[PDB]
Amino acid sequence: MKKIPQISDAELEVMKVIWKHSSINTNEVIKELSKTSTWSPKTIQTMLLRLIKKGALNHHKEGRVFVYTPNIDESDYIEVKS
Repeated sequence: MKKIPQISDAELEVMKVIWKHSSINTNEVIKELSKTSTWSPKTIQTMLLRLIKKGALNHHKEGRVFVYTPNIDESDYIEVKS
């Protein structure tokens, strides 16, 4: 459910990348993150899942890939007990 993003630097990298885009789709996201930091796709899926679960990133299912719309922007990485 919506929670303030309890973000680790590793997740912050994906936030940072994503915030440069209007949104981004899964393929492009995995590719971009893999290129910038060679983590297993599972890692990316986990990060995405976290951000989705926490209501940090909302997404839209574009048939096969899911497009990520940042729910947070103003609250640029503020870990408060919430």
